[PDB]
Order: sequence, then structure tokens, then C-alpha cells
Amino acid sequence: MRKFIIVKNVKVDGINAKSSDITVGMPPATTFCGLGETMSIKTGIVVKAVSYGSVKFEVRGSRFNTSVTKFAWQDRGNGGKANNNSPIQPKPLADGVFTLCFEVEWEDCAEVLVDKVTNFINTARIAGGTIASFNKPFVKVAKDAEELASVKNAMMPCYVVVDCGVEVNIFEDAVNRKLQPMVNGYKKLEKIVDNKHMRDKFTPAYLATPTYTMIGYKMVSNVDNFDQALWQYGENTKVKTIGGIYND
Amino acid sequence: KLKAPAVLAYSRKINPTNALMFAVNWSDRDNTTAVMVGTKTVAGTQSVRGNPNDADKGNIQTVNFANLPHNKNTLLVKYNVKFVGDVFKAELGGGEYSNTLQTALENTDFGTLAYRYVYNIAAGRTLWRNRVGAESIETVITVNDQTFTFSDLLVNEFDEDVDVAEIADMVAGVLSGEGFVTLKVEHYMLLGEGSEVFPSQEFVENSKLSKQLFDLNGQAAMHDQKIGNAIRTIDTWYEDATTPIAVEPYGSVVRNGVAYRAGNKTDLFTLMDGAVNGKSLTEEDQMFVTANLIRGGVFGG
Amino acid sequence: EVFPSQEFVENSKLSKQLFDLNGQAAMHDQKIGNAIRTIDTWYEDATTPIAVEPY
Amino acid sequence: VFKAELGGGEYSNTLQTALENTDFGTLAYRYVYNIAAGRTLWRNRVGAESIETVI
RNA sequence: GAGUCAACCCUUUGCUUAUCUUCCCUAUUUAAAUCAGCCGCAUAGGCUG
Repeated sequence: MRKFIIVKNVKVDGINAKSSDITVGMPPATTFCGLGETMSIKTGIVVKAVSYGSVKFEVRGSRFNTSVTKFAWQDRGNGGKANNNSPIQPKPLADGVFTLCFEVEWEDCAEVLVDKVTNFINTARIAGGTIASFNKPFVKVAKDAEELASVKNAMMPCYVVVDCGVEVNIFEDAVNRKLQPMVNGYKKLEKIVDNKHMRDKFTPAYLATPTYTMIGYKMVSNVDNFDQALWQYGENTKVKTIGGIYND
Repeated sequence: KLKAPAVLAYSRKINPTNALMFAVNWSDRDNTTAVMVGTKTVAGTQSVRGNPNDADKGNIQTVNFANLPHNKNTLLVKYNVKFVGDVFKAELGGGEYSNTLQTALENTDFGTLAYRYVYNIAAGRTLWRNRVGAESIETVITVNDQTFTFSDLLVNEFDEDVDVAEIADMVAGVLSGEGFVTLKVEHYMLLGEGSEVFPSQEFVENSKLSKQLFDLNGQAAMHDQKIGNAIRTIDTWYEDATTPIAVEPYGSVVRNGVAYRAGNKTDLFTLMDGAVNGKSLTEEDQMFVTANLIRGGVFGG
Repeated sequence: EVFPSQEFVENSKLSKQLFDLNGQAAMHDQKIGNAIRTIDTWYEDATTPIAVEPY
Repeated sequence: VFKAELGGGEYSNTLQTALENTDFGTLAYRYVYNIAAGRTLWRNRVGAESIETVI
């Protein structure tokens, strides 16, 4: 809360939009969680709150059958047939411009952190994307809850993502309320016994499936209280909001 | 013992961006404009081999086009590319097998690879059909806050150049373990007045159109994959067939349907196993086996 | 009056559209191409020739 | 001329070797005459008093 | 990880007959817009091609 770093107008190219076998479009927040923990392990700072926004997002193609990428032969099972019409493997892409706002606590200096975070961002990936151009990150200061509104007056304009809740199950509710799904986390089902082809020989191997939650894209000014937009790690590998159920 | 791993991965060392296309005057380079796309209709007969009967039927079709405005004469193709080091550091799979290849490599000359890559960037091979009919092609490149102006031509008859050597040496040093370097490519061309322009296509399931053009918020643009394929065409390491091709395992381009580097003892995986079991080989092939290693991807199966 | 090219669009309000670049009458750059390459005076009959194309 | 954009290493080369024995002057003359005669200008020329071409 | 080349959309056309829009009204208060020029890190006569 003491120090916030903001980067705006980040141009990302060639985003892999196929997040799952059914979800195509905006990347899930689990990639944001992974990048945040990677930044925590690399720089050495514990991060609690994560925030992001959407500015531009264009999917390559048209109303349906957006984009297909031609994949060539990259396996050692060729030589005779490897001369015409390599397998297709449909996988659409996209393009976007986003922004990030992160919290950091550090009292040794004030600008070395900017140096190292910029250095790391310069050599990163965004869901298979690539950073093209970004503005210089800037620093903001906050103290406690009542003055928090100041930050909403500091980095306009953008969209915000807010939780609204589900009633019984989403299979019909998503269509009925015409909001969009999103993968809040993964639920483990069984343990992978084999430990042969893994990238490590000590990390436990589990199998999991995505779980779907309800989020909505609204205007910042239309948000009555900001704590609905905070994400905190919860029990059973879940992510929750500080404010709970939305109410007027 | 020393079983070939079926899973191995390497990072995309070369990262190109989305090439962006503009119309600007030859002598008024301060003011530029974007190029739109638009949509038009065509009506041509059927030219299909072995079908005399269907020559008396019409055909109405709809396609996208792109060209300079009524009064402009310069095409401006600009983008950014990034070179990163960290070579011989696996990102997915392999902790004690990459080093066994490393102790065989590091005897190759990265300077040649950098020279060829920068020569490809400077000459203009990144533009496929835009160079047909242009008398003047030049570029300006700004890296590390220093600028260089190139008027390079003659993609044929490769010759040593000492004016481009410094940037080649810089990036070659970058590859052998460093951070990142970013280059801004700003190709200028004077194709003509009102002539057609060729931006990258993409194919979709049969729709209202039949030739769609890549658009980035009402402006023509080129795919990243095509630029990346332009960067990695250096393979001059076989005894014939000049005008080299792009580098990849089982190297053969489907566009014209040629089959080079077949199962005739010139491949990628056929080399290191016979090198470690037997004598080493010529300096030519280490060049190739590191070239296709620099491009990222997943290898195995 | 003049005669620029015409478009064949799906069922819209208009019934006879016209080609235009930023609102300016013009002709497609293949009608001119078809007019340039009409020199095929090289078959058994029919002077006042036709264009050059297979079949 | 005489190089295919896609494919062709032996068929196109042999076809070329058979060709370039004809005369390009006739084709160039007919093309430039079609440009100069105004035939590239389609049926706006109906009811024309006098026309000129500046090339 | 490259969607790549080629193309004539043409001919013809009567939009026209009539029409009431109408009553009522407090914009209030405060105001400051101020010839780079030689030796001088100086708002003391100025001998300057």
C-alpha cells in the first residue's frame, strides 16, 4: 500500500488466445498469478494484491473461424512425407494493449526496484505474447483505506473487473445474466504417479481441472467500493474478493 | 544409455514485432498517413485446366485490396526486433543432456550468423513482393541510441561488407550470453504513385470474402511469423541450389513443394549421435545445427 | 453523365451501387487491364478481337 | 518474364528455352496502341466530339 | 512457427394528393493579467565597425 508501480500502454503481440479447450479470448487470471509469483521469487518481494486492466484487444480474424496458423514439420518422424501440406493444428492468435498496477514494499532505495522490474519485464512473455512498447512506470503512494480513492483518481481511464456471484450453477446462469466466465482456479482430481518426463524430479505431480467464476467489466466510476476488485489467495487453491457479495 | 530425449524445448531467441505500414512522401517525410483496407468486387471467368465446358460461365467475387493514396509515392514499413542471449539454457526438459551437446559446440563462429542476420535485415528480404518495381530502397536503423543509414542492395553475389561489421559483431557478442538488444527497422521504399501494396493474408473458413488482409485497427500490417521466417534464411551449407532457404530440421519449404535435406545423411538428429560415436565432422554442419537451435521451439518425439 | 464501375453486394437498401475512393467515381484496376490486353487477333475469324485468356 | 513465382525448375526453364524467339515489338506496339487509341476508356466515349491522350 | 499466385458485374425506370402546433416565466453574487546582446558569478558614467 505504501508504494505502487504503474505501467500503462503495454503493447503485446501474438497472444495465444486458446486458454482452454472451450475458452478463447481474454487470458485467465491464473497466468497473472503465475507471473506475480515468478516476480516474487525472482526479485524477492512478497506481493499480495494484483490488479490489471484492458485497453485494446483485437482477435485475428472475423466473426467465426478467427485465425489458423500453419505448423511445419518439427518431429523426427519425417523424410518421405515431409514435402507437402504439413499438419494444421488450429490455434488462433490475437493482439492487445494492456496496463498493470502492482504494490511493492521496500525501504533500501526507491529507484533500484524500478530498474530491476523494468529489466525483468523487458525479457518476459504474456501468455505466448511479446512486449512491443510500454510507457515508463511511475510510482504512487497510499496510506490507508479512506484515502485509497486517490489512486482511482490517479490512473484513469480503463475498465475494471468485479465479482457478482453465482446462484446455483452457471450452465444456464451465464446465458441468463449474459456475463462472461473466467477461470478462478484449478481443482485437483488425482495424482500423477509417473515422474519421468517432468521438468523436475522433486515437485509433486497432480492433475487438475479448471473451475469457472463470474466477473464483469464495468466503469471505475460505477464501482461504489474498490475492495471488490482486490484478489486474495483462498483456501483450496481459490482466489476470493475482500468485499464479498456485491450489493447496492 | 544416452537415449534421445523425446521432450526438449528452447526459447525464441529472435522476437519480431508486428510490422506496420504507412504512406509517406519522398521529400515530405515529416508528415505520414496510415493505409486503409477497404473492400471491392471482381468478376472474372474460370481458368481451370481440363474444363473446356465451363468456360462460358461468369463468376462474381469480393476481395480486399490495399494501395497508396491518389497522391503519395513512398511506402514505409516499420517494426522492432529483439535479440536475446541465454543460449544453451533449456526452458522445458533437459538438465544433464544440454551440457553434453555444449561440450561439443562453442567451436562455431557466431559472427557469421550475426553477419547473415543483419545482412538479411538490411537488404530487405523481410519484404517479399513489395520490392518488385522499386528503383530506390533504403533503410535507417537506430540501436542503442546510435543510428545507421543503409542503402544496401544486390541480395545476390554475397560479398564481405565492413560498413555493417560493427553491428554484426555487437549482436554476435550478445548471443553468446548477455541480456537483450532491440533494433528498429524503418524500411523506406519508392515503389511508385498509386501502385498496389501487398500486406499479409490470413485464411478463414469460407466467408463473404475470398481474400482477407491483416488489419490492426483500420491499417494493414504484416504477421510476425513471416518476418521471423525472413530473419532465419541463411542456410548456404549444401553444395548446390543457391538463393538459400530458411533453416529448420528436415529443411524443405512447402510453398513450392521442394524436398531438400531428406533422409540422405543430412538432417539434424542424425549428426550429434554419429559425432559422439566416431570422429567429429566438418565446420560446416556445426553452423547449421546451432542455427536451427537458436530459433525457439519444442523438439522431440 | 459518366459511367464508373459497379458493385454486387448482398441485399442492401441500394439497387445499383458505384465504385468510389473516399467519395470519388473511379474504375477498378482490372477493367483497364482487360482493355489493355485485347489484342488476340489470332484465330480463324472474328475481327474486332477479344482479350487474352485461356479458353 | 519466364520465371514462375511458385514452383517450376524444369518445365518453366524448358518452356523459356523454347520461347524468346518471337518478336516483342508487335506485342508492345499493340499494347501501346490500345493505350493511345483510348480503348482503355470504356463506354464514356459514346457521343464524343473529340478526344486527346497525353502520355 | 509463410495462405500463396489470376479476374470487365452490364443494359431499362413519374414518387404524389391534402395539413393551425398553443398558452405561462426574475439568471442571480465575487474578481490585479504581467534589441541573444565583447572582458563583469553585480538594476554605479557606457569609450563599441
